[PDB]
Amino acid sequence: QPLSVGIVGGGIIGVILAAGLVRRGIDVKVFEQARGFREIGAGMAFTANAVRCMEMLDPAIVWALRSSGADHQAEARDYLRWVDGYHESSKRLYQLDAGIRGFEACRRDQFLEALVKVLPEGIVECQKRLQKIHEKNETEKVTLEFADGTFAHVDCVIGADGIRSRVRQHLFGEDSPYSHPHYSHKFAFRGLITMENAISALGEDKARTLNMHVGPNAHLIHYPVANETMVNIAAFVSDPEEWPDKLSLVGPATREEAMGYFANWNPGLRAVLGFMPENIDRWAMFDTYDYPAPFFSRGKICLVGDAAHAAVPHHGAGACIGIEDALCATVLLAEVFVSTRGKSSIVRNRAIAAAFGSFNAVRRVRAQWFVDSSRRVCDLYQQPEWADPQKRIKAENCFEEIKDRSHKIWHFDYNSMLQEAIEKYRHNMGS
Amino acid sequence: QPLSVGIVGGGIIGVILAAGLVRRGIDVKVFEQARGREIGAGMAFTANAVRCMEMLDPAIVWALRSSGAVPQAEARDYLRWVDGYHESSKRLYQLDAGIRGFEACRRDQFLEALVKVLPEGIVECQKRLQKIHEKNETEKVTLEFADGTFAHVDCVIGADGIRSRVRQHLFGEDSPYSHPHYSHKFAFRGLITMENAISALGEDKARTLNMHVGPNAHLIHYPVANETMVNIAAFVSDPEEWPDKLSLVGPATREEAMGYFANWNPGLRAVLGFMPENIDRWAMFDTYDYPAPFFSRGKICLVGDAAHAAVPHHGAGACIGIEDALCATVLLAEVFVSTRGKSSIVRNRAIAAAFGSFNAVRRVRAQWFVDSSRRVCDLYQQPEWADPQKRIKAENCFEEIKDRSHKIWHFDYNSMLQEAIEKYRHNMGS
Ligand SMILES: Cc1cc2nc3c(=O)[nH]c(=O)nc-3n(C[C@H](O)[C@H](O)[C@H](O)COP(=O)(O)OP(=O)(O)OC[C@H]3O[C@@H](n4cnc5c(N)ncnc54)[C@H](O)[C@@H]3O)c2cc1C
Ligand SMILES: Cc1cc2nc3c(=O)[nH]c(=O)nc-3n(C[C@H](O)[C@H](O)[C@H](O)COP(=O)(O)OP(=O)(O)OC[C@H]3O[C@@H](n4cnc5c(N)ncnc54)[C@H](O)[C@@H]3O)c2cc1C
Ligand SMILES: [Cl-]
Ligand SMILES: [Cl-]
Repeated sequence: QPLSVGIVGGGIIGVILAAGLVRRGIDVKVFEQARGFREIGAGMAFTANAVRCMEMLDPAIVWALRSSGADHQAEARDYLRWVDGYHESSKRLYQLDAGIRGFEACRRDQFLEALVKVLPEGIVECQKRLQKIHEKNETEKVTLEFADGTFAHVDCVIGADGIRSRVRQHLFGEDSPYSHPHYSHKFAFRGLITMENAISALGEDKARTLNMHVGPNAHLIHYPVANETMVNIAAFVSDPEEWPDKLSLVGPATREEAMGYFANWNPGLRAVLGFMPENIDRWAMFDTYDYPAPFFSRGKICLVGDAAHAAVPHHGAGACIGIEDALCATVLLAEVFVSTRGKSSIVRNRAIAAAFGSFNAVRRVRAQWFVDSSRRVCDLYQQPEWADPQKRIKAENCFEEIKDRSHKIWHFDYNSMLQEAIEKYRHNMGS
Repeated sequence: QPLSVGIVGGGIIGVILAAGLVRRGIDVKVFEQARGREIGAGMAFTANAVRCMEMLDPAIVWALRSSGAVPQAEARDYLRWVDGYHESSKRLYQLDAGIRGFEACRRDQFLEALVKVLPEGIVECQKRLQKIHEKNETEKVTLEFADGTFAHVDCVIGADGIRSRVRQHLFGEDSPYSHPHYSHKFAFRGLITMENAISALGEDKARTLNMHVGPNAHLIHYPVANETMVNIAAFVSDPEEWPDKLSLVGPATREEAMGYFANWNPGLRAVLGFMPENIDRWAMFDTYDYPAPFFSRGKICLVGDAAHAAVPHHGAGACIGIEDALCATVLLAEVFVSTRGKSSIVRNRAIAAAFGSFNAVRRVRAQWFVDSSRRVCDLYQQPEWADPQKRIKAENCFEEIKDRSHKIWHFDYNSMLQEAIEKYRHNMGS
């Protein structure tokens, strides 16, 4: 008596969830609206904790990760570094050791392609944009209606459909503000410079490592790419205005626009912006902070990843939080699968809803904390006090909070989460 | 290039190990002497070993659960002990292992399902290892088979069971350390119908797992085949040596078994009377008298029964082997990622450093377990079970059985892996 899951969204979280479920004998379909891959060329990095979670989902996921990234001596340790970007002192302010392979980086689209190759053929169906969800009785299948006029029927539905999730809209009502992300009043300029130019502006040490330059109402992060031949720039600035509804969240911008937000900053940082191409990109940062989900699941429908808890990217770990979701959901549905073998339709479908209730109970606090924490650390990166020389010691005390919040992300006890999830599932079943 | 592993032996541990390694991108060959296999018996895994299997590859647990029968609230797994020697048949002790504290399967169906999980081209049958040729750490290890063929691999794992040839290579064919030895106990095995089991024992015992204790022997039974049959294993003491090259399995009669239990209570004597006229006798050998001085040397490592074969009185010997497989897999995956773009000298040094960490972190628990398996049997078979005036002493054994059982079932495999990785890095000069 086999259990079928309809995953809406074939991004990194939906495909990782599919891989975990299928390796456990669960019948999975992934419905993706797009015709192929997106985010061509972008990099991302995963904490060691998230990588262990990937291994538990399916060790082949980690093989795919390590196939999708990058001499003797010793093993390198991964550091985060903060630098004063406003004053000419330009002095190193803080650093955090994450350890050997404390982060593992890849090219996003290459990783996603390698993951699709891990799945059995046919799991992912493209050009399948969810339009409407039709729920009947718990003992009946959930029907998914796509924009192309087709339908699919599954025992349960997972929304892995990202920041503008259609599954979320179904749950809360397409007119509810809770169904939609909102603007964080910050946007980012993104572009590259050559490593040669990066060294001119910053020196070899900074040019070849990851650094965040803090200051008043803005901040800049850079790190090397393409085999240390270029350096990727992200400059985040404050925007007092609204982002107009239906104005695209990505648009073209000029080097000189970015330069103007950093005119009072120190020269090395200004030089970095000066070395970017004339034409760069502007990215609005939206999230689920203002109207956080009242629940991640209801009935036989569950949200995971950015659909549940899209965050602004100031911890660099939003996907890591989604991989935790995918592990939790996978372990739960496999327990539904084994524990209801031989039982009636009524019992199996009650078990699905019981497991999804446990998922919500176990994940929602950490996930929504993380969304709050991503805004908070950005505020600390951007303190107005960084410019006020009468307040550079209160400003510099933020770093103990940054450490504690980072460690809370990086040192997650996922085995306790899974234990708590199984016990809450069993409790919800009257045991 | 990738890292290649030659696994000698395609039993449950060798195939589970292969599954873990290949899912991490390591190049594996499994060399099995037999033509192609296992026996129809059932076996059970602790919840802890099942979690270890999942970490190797979740499909291993899928194979397990699809290779075992289908069971309103969820049953907890209990171990139960009964007095076999007095018509009292009193219930002496019980341990609660929780929901799916054990998961059972048929060995032959599990192994076949596992081979289907592996990619094609991994398992090579009729490959009986005859000799290992080691050279410099930086050269491949050469395996020579009885059919005159050869294989060349970066490192060798002996998963070749209780009469391991890899073990004989390490210690020498004339060393007692190269061979298992007799525990001076053997088992009668057979089946009866559940109807007959109910008649002899009552329905509650007939339908549950029970161990009947008594002087110098003991008997375990449990239901099989979806509660239509009951499997019987009756262990007795043998003061004689087992002739060296006499086979360890052989034919026997129900009357022979009945004689060993003639003084035992009637229900249990009836169980034996209900067996078929012809049954099997299994000699119990292990590595207790001459345990391995090391599980690994250079680029050769032992796992499973090749490292630490035990007599079966904890019902968890393969569980210990699965821990081995997990440890070796995690170590070799760390060799693979940490030496990715380094020289052959470094990669081969790392293999040896990994196998050295394996030995350092696994040998104590595994050799403790072989001794424990004999010890609990001594407790099940105390002479004092015969004497009603010594009952307090005899029943006092169950706290030690509980301690030993929990040490097996509650193993901290995550700390073991952290320790293995730390010892590997230390061995590499960091
Ligand atoms: C600049 C930036 C940098 C980041 N860097 C990191 C990092 O280094 N490490 C990290 O952990 N996280 C990082 N994150 C966060 C991370 O990218 C996200 O958390 C992650 O992409 C969420 O994955 P997802 O599958 O939930 O959603 P998505 O990646 O948004 O995928 C959703 C999928 O659903 C499809 N879809 C949408 N609607 C429908 C529909 N109606 N029907 C069918 N399909 C639909 C979409 O086409 C898409 O493919 C970063 C985020 C940003 C913005
Ligand atoms: C009656 C009994 C009941 C048991 N019940 C349980 C239980 O319930 N739960 C549990 O965890 N454990 C149980 N065990 C222990 C368990 O059976 C063993 O630990 C397990 O089989 C060990 O597996 P292995 O792969 O190391 O060795 P084996 O199963 O012995 O496999 C070794 C393989 O290596 C091959 N081989 C041998 N020599 C060579 C050679 N020169 N070249 C190539 N191939 C070779 C062999 O043909 C064989 O296929 C029980 C044991 C017994 C005797
Ligand atoms: Cl992020
Ligand atoms: Cl055993």
